[PDB]
Amino acid sequence: SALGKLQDVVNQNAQALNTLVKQLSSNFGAISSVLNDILSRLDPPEAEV
Amino acid sequence: TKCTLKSFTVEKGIYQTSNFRVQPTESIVRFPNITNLCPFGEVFNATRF
Amino acid sequence: DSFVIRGDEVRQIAPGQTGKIADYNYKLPDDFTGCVIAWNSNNLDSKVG
Amino acid sequence: FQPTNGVGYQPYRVVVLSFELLHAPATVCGPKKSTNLVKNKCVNFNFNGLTGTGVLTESNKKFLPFQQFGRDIADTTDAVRDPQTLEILDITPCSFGGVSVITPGTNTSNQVAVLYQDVNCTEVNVFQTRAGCLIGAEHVNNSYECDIPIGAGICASYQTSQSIIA
Amino acid sequence: AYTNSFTRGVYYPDKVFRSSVLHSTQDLFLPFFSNVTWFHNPVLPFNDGVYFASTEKSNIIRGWIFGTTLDSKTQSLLIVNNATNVVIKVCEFQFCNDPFLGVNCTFEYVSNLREFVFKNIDGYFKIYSKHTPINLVRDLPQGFSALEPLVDLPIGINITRFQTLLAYYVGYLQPRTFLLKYNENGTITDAVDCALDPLSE
Ligand SMILES: *[C@@H]1O[C@H](CO)[C@@H](O)[C@H](O)[C@H]1NC(C)=O
Ligand SMILES: *[C@@H]1O[C@H](CO)[C@@H](O)[C@H](O)[C@H]1NC(C)=O
Ligand SMILES: *[C@@H]1O[C@H](CO)[C@@H](O)[C@H](O)[C@H]1NC(C)=O
Ligand SMILES: *[C@@H]1O[C@H](CO)[C@@H](O)[C@H](O)[C@H]1NC(C)=O
Ligand SMILES: *[C@@H]1O[C@H](CO)[C@@H](O)[C@H](O)[C@H]1NC(C)=O
Ligand SMILES: *[C@@H]1O[C@H](CO)[C@@H](O)[C@H](O)[C@H]1NC(C)=O
Ligand SMILES: *[C@@H]1O[C@H](CO)[C@@H](O)[C@H](O)[C@H]1NC(C)=O
Repeated sequence: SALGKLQDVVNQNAQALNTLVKQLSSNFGAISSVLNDILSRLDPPEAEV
Repeated sequence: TKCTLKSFTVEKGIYQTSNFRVQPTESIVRFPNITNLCPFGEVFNATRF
Repeated sequence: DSFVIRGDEVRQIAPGQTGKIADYNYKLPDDFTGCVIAWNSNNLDSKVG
Repeated sequence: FQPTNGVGYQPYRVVVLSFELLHAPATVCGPKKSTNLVKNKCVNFNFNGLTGTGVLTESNKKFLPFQQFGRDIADTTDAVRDPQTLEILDITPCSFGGVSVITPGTNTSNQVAVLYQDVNCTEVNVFQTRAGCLIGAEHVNNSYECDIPIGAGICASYQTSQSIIA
Repeated sequence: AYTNSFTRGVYYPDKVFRSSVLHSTQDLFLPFFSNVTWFHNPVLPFNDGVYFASTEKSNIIRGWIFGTTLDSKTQSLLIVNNATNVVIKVCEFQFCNDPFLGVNCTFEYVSNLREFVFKNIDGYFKIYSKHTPINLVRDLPQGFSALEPLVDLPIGINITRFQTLLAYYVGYLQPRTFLLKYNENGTITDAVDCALDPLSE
């Protein structure tokens, strides 16, 4: 743990990236977090929204 | 680089302009083995109607 | 653009619509800009036979 | 029915197929055949319920008899079970990377070099560096002060009849 | 009677592989150290899924009945293991007052401690199971073990009540959040109920 600071820096960055990646799994109000499913399932007028 | 920087002249340096991505050469679709055919034979081929 | 359809198909004359008329007869763009006007013409286009 | 009847009086067998769709789970679907699978090539794939783009490779994992889709730590699909062949395929997303353009100032010259970041030189006077594939740069042994940084200790610059060197 | 459900009732919530990962998922689980009813063929509710467990030395317990009325008025699941053959039917069976065995059909299929999890979500009847040896009579064994999925019936019949066909234990799922530990081999080796205690929180 003596080198904590350095390790800490690394840790923080990783978490950030992880969080960013996890944001791809959120629907943000859409019907599905997967873009391909929305494209293939809905008609263009609503798939656009 | 000229267009990505919006200028007709570029200073010395290294710039990022686009992304190289290999495109998928063809498509593949995989589903389980087709079994359990609906018994349409028992209907269309019945001996008595 | 002038033509004649049946009443049930009037809904199909609109951007982002599907069906017989929309798919195979007259297709508007999804970003269509303009007006659609439809009126019954039973007195004019119908015949006893 | 007598066999000597005219067609209008001869018997015809009729079958009426009705297709009912209720608010209950569907149990009658059509074949939805499949095709062959290819490995070591970038493909757009659609397995049982999932779709994606990537390269399918022979795996090293031991999926359970009931497991279908892998998953990495960051909720990303990692491996799949082929529905027909009982083999587990790793999904490695197809190669990609930035295309950096190393240039001396256009004032001096118009010759340039191209660095494809983090790829082998096979998938594109070629230099394979830890930063990627560099094209148009003459690789020399003599060391000099860094002018245009590339990465991993490699720098490029325009030097003497004159050309770009890394 | 009542018994403690120490750490039992954890089942693979899907068919997704994960290695050396701590995953947080919310679903219907059996709360840790809760009460489970202990019996030595009463009809019980099926609120939101049922965890069922049996200790056997002579194969007394045979099958299950699920439904709403189970009196030939509406379809009802009947699952029976006749001594070599597993049979599942969903006919509108007319049941007896005490349907014991000697000491309109829309689907039909034919094929110590045992744990099963039956639940019904969006018209799908998930049946998870697990078998293990045991040397104990008077109570459930303390320990951890995961239940794999065995059957996913597309039956679509909504269930409210169920009954057994023959000591066993019955517990009722609740909508809790759990943390599951997947080892390198894809199997669940430990779980933490996220609402059990401050330390688990
Ligand atoms: C699926 O069918 C192919 C031939 O069509 C056969 O080689 C393969 O073993 C079958 N798979 C299963 C799981 O039955
Ligand atoms: C009836 O039998 C014939 C063989 O003579 C076959 O070609 C046909 O597919 C059968 N009908 C159906 C509906 O399968
Ligand atoms: C371009 O190069 C010329 C020498 O030919 C020099 O006089 C001029 O200052 C340079 N301009 C810039 C912007 O570097
Ligand atoms: C690039 O080539 C090296 C050896 O030539 C190989 O080990 C490496 O896996 C290749 N890169 C990729 C992305 O496969
Ligand atoms: C650089 O030196 C290596 C040996 O250290 C030699 O193989 C290579 O050909 C040399 N390249 C140039 C451009 O001198
Ligand atoms: C089980 O029931 C007893 C009384 O019947 C009660 O005291 C106890 O709190 C219950 N267990 C739990 C976990 O609530
Ligand atoms: C995981 O499986 C491999 C073989 O599939 C086995 O050698 C290994 O012991 C297993 N891991 C554990 C912890 O048992």
